[PDB]
Order: sequence, then C-alpha cells, then structure tokens
Amino acid sequence: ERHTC
Amino acid sequence: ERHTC
Amino acid sequence: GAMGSMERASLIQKAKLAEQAERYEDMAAFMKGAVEKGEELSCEERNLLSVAYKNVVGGQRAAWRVLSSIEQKSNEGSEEKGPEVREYREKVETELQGVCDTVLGLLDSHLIKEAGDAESRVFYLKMKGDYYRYLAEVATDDKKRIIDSARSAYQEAMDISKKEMPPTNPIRLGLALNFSVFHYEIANSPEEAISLAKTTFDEAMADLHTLSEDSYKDSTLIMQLLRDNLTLWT
Amino acid sequence: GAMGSMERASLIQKAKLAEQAERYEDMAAFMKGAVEKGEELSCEERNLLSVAYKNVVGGQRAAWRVLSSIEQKSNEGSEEKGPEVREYREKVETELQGVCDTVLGLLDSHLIKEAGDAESRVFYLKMKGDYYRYLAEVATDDKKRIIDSARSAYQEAMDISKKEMPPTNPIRLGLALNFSVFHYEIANSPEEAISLAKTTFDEAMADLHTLSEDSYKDSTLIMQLLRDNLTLWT
Ligand SMILES: C=CC(C)(C)OC[C@H]1O[C@H](O[C@@H]2C3=C([C@H](C)COC(C)=O)C[C@H](O)[C@]3(C)/C=C3/[C@@H](COC)CC[C@H]3[C@@H](C)[C@H]2O)[C@H](O)[C@@H](OC(C)=O)[C@@H]1O
Ligand SMILES: C=CC(C)(C)OC[C@H]1O[C@H](O[C@@H]2C3=C([C@H](C)COC(C)=O)C[C@H](O)[C@]3(C)/C=C3/[C@@H](COC)CC[C@H]3[C@@H](C)[C@H]2O)[C@H](O)[C@@H](OC(C)=O)[C@@H]1O
Ligand SMILES: [Mg+2]
Ligand SMILES: [Mg+2]
Ligand SMILES: [Mg+2]
Ligand SMILES: [Mg+2]
Repeated sequence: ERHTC
Repeated sequence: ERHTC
Repeated sequence: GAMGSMERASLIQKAKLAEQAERYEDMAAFMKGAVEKGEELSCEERNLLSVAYKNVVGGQRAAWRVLSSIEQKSNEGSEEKGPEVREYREKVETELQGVCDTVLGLLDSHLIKEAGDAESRVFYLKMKGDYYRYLAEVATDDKKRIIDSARSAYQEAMDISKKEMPPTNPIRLGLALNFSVFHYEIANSPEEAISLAKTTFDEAMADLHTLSEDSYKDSTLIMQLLRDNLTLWT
Repeated sequence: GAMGSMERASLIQKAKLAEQAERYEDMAAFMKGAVEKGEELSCEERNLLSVAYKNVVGGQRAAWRVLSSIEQKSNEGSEEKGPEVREYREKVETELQGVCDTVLGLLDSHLIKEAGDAESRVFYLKMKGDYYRYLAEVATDDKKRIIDSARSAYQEAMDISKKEMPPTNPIRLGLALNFSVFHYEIANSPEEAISLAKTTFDEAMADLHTLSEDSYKDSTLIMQLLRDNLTLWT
C-alpha cells in the first residue's frame, strides 16, 4: 500500500 | 438507515 | 444488442468477473445480454442479475438524494445560484429512470411470464416492485400510478410466497423487508410497515428449528435487517 | 463537444456538485468541457480536474489489477476456462488507456503550453507523468517509450519545482511522492525512490518553521505519505 497522490 | 435488500 | 454476439456462458462468466472487480455497470450489461438470449435464469444467475442492477441504481439514487438535498436548500434566505442544480439533479434522475425502465423491460420481456416455480416468480415480482418503488422515489401527475404498480407487484409476490414458500425462505423474507419499507416511506402507511416486519420476523423465528445449521446465512441476515428496521421505527 | 453549449461557470458549478455526489465520471466530463473553453484554469479548478480523473482512472486501475491477477492465476495446473478473462481484462484496459489518452490530450491542448506560473506548470507536468505512468502499468513493444515519457514529464516538473517553489509546497511534495513511486515500481530503481522520498521529506521538515499554523494541512498529509512509503520500503 505505497501512496501516490 | 432503514434496510432494504 | 451489443451482447448479442457473445455466448450465454461467456456472459455469465464475465458477469462474475465484473462482480469480483466491483464493475457493476459491466455486470449489469452482461446479465442483460444473458437475459436476452431467451433462456430462463438459474438461481445463481438471478442473483447476479439483481445484485448488478441493485448496485447501479443504488449509486444513482444516492447521488440523486445528494443533489435533491442541495436543491431543497436552494429553495429555503438562500442565494439564487441559477438552474444548474435543478439541471444536474434532472440529469441524474433521467439516467436513473432509464435503468429502472430497462430492468422493468427485462422482467416484462419475458422473465416473469416464463417463471413458474415460486422461487423465481417471487424473485422477479419483488424486483418489479423494487424498481417501480425507485421510480416512485423521484416521481412528482404520475406518483400515484407508479406507487400502485409497485404495490401490485409486491402484493402478488407476497401472495405466492405465503402459499408456496416456508416462512424462513430468504426471498420471502427479503420481499417482506422491502414491502414493509414501501409501506413506511412511499405509501404513508407506517403501521402496516411495522405490522408486516413484526409478523414476518416472528413467523420465521418459529420456523428456525426446522433448518440445518449454516444453510441459512442469508435468512439470518435478513431477520436481523427486519429487527433493525423495527427498532428504528418503534 | 457535448459540453460545448454549456457556460464555463455552469460547468465548474456542476463539477463541484458531481464532487459532492461522488459522481466522478460526470465531474471529469464537466471539467473536460471547462478546459475546452480555452481559458486557463484557476488553482481551485486545477484541483477539480485532477481529482475527477484521478478517481475515474483509479477505479479502472483497481479493476484492471483484479482481472490481471485472475488472468495470471489462469496461466499457472489451472483449468482452461477460455478467452473470457483475457477479453474482459483487455476491455477494461482499453477503456483505461482511453481515459489516459483523453487527459494527456487536454494537457497537450493546451494546458501545459499556456501555463507560465510554476504552480500551474508543475501541476500539469505532474499530471502528464501520472497518466503516462498509468499507461506504463498496463504496457507490455511499447513499455520503454511510455516509461521514458513519464520520466521526462516528471523530471521537468521536478526541475521547475526545485527552482521556483519552497520545499514545503504541496504540489512539489506530491510530485516527489509520485516520482519516487515511479522509480520504485515502474523504472526498477528502488534506491532512487528511497533517496528521493527521504531528501524530499527532510528538506520540507527543515522548512516547516516558516509556515503559518493550519495553512498547510495538505503538505503535512503528503509528508506523512512520504514517511509511510519509506517505512514500507526500508
Ligand atoms: C452476486 C452474487 C453473489 C455475491 C455471488 O451472491 C450473493 C448472495 O446470493 C444469495 O443470497 C441472496 C442475496 C442476499 C443475501 C441476503 C446475502 O446474504 C449474505 C450472508 O451475505 C443479498 C443479495 O443482494 C441477494 C442476491 C439478494 C436477495 C434479494 C433479491 O430480491 C430480488 C431477496 C433476498 C436475497 C436472497 C435472494 C438471498 O438468497 C446467497 O444465498 C448468498 O450466500 C450466503 C452466504 O448467504 C450470497 O451472498
Ligand atoms: C476536489 C477538490 C477539493 C475536494 C475541493 O479539494 C481537494 C484538495 O485540494 C487541495 O489539496 C490538493 C490535493 C490533495 C491534498 C493532499 C488533500 O489534502 C487534505 C488535507 O485533504 C489531494 C487532491 O487530490 C489534490 C487536489 C491533489 C494534489 C496533487 C495534484 O497533482 C497533479 C499534488 C499534490 C496535491 C495538491 C494539489 C493539494 O494542494 C486543498 O489544499 C485541499 O485542502 C486542504 C484541507 O488541504 C483540498 O482537500
Ligand atoms: Mg450459443
Ligand atoms: Mg418456466
Ligand atoms: Mg460564455
Ligand atoms: Mg498563461
């Protein structure tokens, strides 16, 4: 669950 | 929040 | 139809894939295609059909309620903002009515007419009442005739289900749940809604002793849904 | 275009309504229409544009990953099920590529070319890298050129953002977050990804003392997103 925005 | 199905 | 060139089995396969992917618009299009092949649906296939359109129209209804609330606030001291809110509420409403019409047309051509077993006939008549009920939620010269269509469909399903199904049957219980909410918030009959939810719950409770363990997860869920509505209304 | 007859202000108004209703496909169509009026977007309008398509493509990507996982399991002892899984994965993939192409076309016609201020130019170049990155996720003769397009867009945004924005600027931080994930899972460069997330976090941390209280909720969120990725990767 790495984050991108 | 009455329920229907 | 766009699905006319696809095999029936492939359509069913792809509806199940769309379910796993929560792609409910696709799921509905695949099952519509499956219905239009002209063969009766199995039990598992009926459930795919109803879940697909329940989620499509459900999202449309939630968005319609958001916009309608904004529209109502704009008609209280409120600053004129123009026609955009009404326009976009109408846009969503027309799409919603279109889906409901498509589902009612599938039932009319020709699912209900070819359903002889109670489990299918009640299932489809419940669906008919549900989607007429959804049309009633947004109706304002026509509401009365749409409401009576919903009641008539529910009532016939009720009659069949009482004669031909046990009181614990999940379809019978789910029909009673939705027909009770129909009485409560559409037909302005809260006492009929409460009475219907209580006798339905009580008569299924008395029948539980006949049932195998873990073969009625859906019925037990719906009984809790009946109990929840009663607690909310009393 | 279908939105060509609607006023620019009405399109913006209706995109905000679609946001409140979580009707992101509509929101994207309204903002596409707004872009096509030919005027630059304000800051608030840029955010409406990016949120709309981020949610549309996001849902398409999640469904593509579901189907691709099923497809891969079907190519391990696995029983042949036919072409349906590949077909439906391709169907979703082609739709996804279509949205990405539409967003890249808006940026190319003519958002990037008319953006002079750093806050807009970096914002649009980040978007360009994002949607080329999404094309790279599903690419298998073409992946290399799509990957380089994404990197080139990210890199130019990086250059501008370092020269023209403070280290705490939310757009600069969000660009660095996504370019780091680009390095990690697209360009096979985990060390570059880690280094980029750490220097970005550390240099914003040193700049917090210049900032007003409660004027940087978005920057603080993104700093936690950088910290989360680092903890996951180290
Ligand atoms: C889309 C289909 C999938 C997800 C594969 O199955 C949906 C479900 O299909 C069946 O459940 C039906 C069913 C529902 C059950 C109450 C769900 O039960 C549990 C424990 O999750 C919800 C669904 O919407 C569905 C298909 C709808 C109806 C409803 C239809 O009116 C036209 C009447 C009541 C209810 C009946 C048909 C239920 O039997 C099964 O008995 C359920 O299995 C279990 C554990 O009870 C399964 O979850
Ligand atoms: C759809 C627009 C709405 C919901 C109205 O606003 C979205 C948000 O728009 C702004 O936040 C932007 C913004 C995000 C913020 C990190 C959200 O912050 C909080 C506290 O919720 C998420 C959004 O996706 C958005 C627009 C995207 C970008 C991203 C765009 O790349 C092309 C780069 C980083 C980030 C920047 C642009 C953020 O400034 C605002 O500063 C946010 O307000 C707060 C409390 O920080 C607001 O929640
Ligand atoms: Mg055939
Ligand atoms: Mg028959
Ligand atoms: Mg004008
Ligand atoms: Mg300019």
